[PDB]
Amino acid sequence: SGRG
Amino acid sequence: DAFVNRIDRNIPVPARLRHTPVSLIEAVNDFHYAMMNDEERNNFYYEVLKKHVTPETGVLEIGAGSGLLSLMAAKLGAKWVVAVEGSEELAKLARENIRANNMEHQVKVLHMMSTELKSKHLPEPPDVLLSEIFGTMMLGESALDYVVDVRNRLLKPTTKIIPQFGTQYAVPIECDALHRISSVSGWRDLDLKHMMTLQDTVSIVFAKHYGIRMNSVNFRRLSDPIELFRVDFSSSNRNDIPRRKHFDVVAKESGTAHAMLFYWKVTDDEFVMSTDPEDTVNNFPRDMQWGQALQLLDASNGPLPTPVVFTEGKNYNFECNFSGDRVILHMQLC
Amino acid sequence: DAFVNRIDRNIPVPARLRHTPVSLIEAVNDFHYAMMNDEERNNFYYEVLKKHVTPETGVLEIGAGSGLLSLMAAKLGAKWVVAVEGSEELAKLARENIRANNMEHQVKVLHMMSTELKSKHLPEPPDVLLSEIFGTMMLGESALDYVVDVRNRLLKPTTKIIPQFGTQYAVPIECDALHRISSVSGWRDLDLKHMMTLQDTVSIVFAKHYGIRMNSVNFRRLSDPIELFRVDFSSSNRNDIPRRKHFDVVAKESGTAHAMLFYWKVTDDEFVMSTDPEDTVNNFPRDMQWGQALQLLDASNGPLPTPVVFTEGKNYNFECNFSGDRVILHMQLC
Ligand SMILES: Nc1ncnc2c1ncn2[C@@H]1O[C@H](CSCC[C@H](N)C(=O)O)[C@@H](O)[C@H]1O
Ligand SMILES: Nc1ncnc2c1ncn2[C@@H]1O[C@H](CSCC[C@H](N)C(=O)O)[C@@H](O)[C@H]1O
Repeated sequence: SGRG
Repeated sequence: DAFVNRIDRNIPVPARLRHTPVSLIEAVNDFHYAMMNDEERNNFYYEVLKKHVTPETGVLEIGAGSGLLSLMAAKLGAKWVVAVEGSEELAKLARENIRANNMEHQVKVLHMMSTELKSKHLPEPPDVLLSEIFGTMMLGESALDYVVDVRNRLLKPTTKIIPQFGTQYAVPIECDALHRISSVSGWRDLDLKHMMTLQDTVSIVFAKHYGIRMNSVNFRRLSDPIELFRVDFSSSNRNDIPRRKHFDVVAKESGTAHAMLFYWKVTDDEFVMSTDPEDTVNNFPRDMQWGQALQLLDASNGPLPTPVVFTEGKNYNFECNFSGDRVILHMQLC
Repeated sequence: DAFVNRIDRNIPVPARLRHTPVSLIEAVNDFHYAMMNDEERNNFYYEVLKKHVTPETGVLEIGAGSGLLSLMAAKLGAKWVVAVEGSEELAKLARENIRANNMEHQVKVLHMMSTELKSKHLPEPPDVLLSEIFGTMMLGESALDYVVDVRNRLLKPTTKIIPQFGTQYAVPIECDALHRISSVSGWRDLDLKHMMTLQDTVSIVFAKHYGIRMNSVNFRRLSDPIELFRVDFSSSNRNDIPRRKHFDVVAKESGTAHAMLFYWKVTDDEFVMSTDPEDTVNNFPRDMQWGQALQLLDASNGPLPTPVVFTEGKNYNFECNFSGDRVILHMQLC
């Protein structure tokens, strides 16, 4: 779900 | 953890997919395509690199991925470019892209993490360090820690680090759409409020994970932006960010602060890369790859969560607690 | 496994969340709130129940959750209601809601899976069996399996099962927004084509996971809807659905079939519960809790994926392969  | 071993046997899997790690497939298909199609992110890197790359300058890139940024430095006439990439498959694919662009004599891709990179792997210290390993939280992929490791060991005092500055922000928001899918009261006369005992007012959650794009829904910012911290990638390190900070926020609007919204801005000279929803309105890919982060707000620690309510002009104190590695944080009304 | 055990020491966790399993917190915060605020879904169950619940009727529900549907049966005046909930903490919360609505005399909640439910746990066989355990894929949470097991063991010949019918649909779509975040060409004169090797044209992915709401983006349907299968919950069995089916699809439009879109319809009498985007334009919470599912389409099995391109009036043959439990499927152009 996107970044990290 | 091969993709084909994670799939029911009755379902066909094409050869190109069979043996690649399932986690790689997942990551690539979640954000890599969006990232590569963020034209403004690509333009940011190109324009900053254009100011520093001469035929005499060596370039080291951390985290090659598709090799795009490495290709840019070579396109700009760099003396040499070394890119490192932890994923074995992505490293293969980056070399294929390099050959497809006829820059095989200019760019070397090394399969390893940047921590394993040693001075013997480069012709000499690089004139430019290049990276794009920002998360939805700016430091969410440990960008500063990796840049710091390289900076301590392989660079020289004249090395240009791109990008140079980053700032992480928070702002309390009212957002009915978010509220609608993160809370419940009841249906008609039927009370369901005890489901609220489990409301997650601790975790940082990316807006994408809620299936929401902030630009697309109505939300009110209830104060001026709060600067959580600022970093200079050529001199800061993670311990420069205090484990606990306090912020005094004056309410500029009245309403319920359902959540804290988090976004950031990265700059180098005059150029800016921002994830503020107000800046990404016509950048769908950026919202899909970075988006913004959210944390639901609880006013106290009762058996049920308490809404944080703002009255315009009042001061509200938040305590910001960071994790040890500064990747995760939490904001609590005091 | 407790929430507090996965969180950095420096981040405060309220007592209400501390011991609860991180899987419960995640599921509840991701889907349960949206689910309970799906007002049309609640109305659907109330109106169907209203046709069958009398002061004489006993009601069994599978999957209590917050207790909402069991509370509805009680409100309509059921003689007795038993609900089973597999999560221990959710079971406790349902009991709390039941008390808050003064219905402790009518609704009992048992902590266990429906497969462990035995006739000794009930006053008598129920006149009504009730469940809402549908996924984004209709059968994605094993709805048919759990109902069948109960149907084999605990019911009587005149038991009404709610809801009665379900139909799973698929339709090929062109969607530029989806294409922009699921594929790459390059940036300016830099070719990145080889990243396409990892395009996941196998998995069923929820629209929500792509960060997109089908209602909010432009997409074209390229043929009439395809009925994958239909079920009658009072007589169908898993093996009624073949391990493999073929569908001959006629292109009603010319265009690129970027993906197969999957949605379903559940009915009982005149009442309908649909996840077709057209039917959820004004139902945000449904789109967040169920939404639709997508599968990216590859034409062949070469080193890079090949676009499926539809010419109007022509027909295209798809092989549908289902997993053993029918939870998963895959559409492949032949
Ligand atoms: N410390 C590190 N050393 C080597 N590779 C890293 C790394 N940290 C992250 N990566 C890899 O670097 C990539 C970052 S995302 C790719 C960005 C790339 N500059 C592009 O624009 O295409 C990921 O593929 C990840 O696998
Ligand atoms: N076979 C089964 N036996 C017992 N509980 C089940 C089950 N299958 C799913 N569940 C539980 O049932 C819940 C389904 S969510 C539906 C909740 C409730 N029926 C409502 O309408 O609001 C989940 O909490 C899950 O824990």
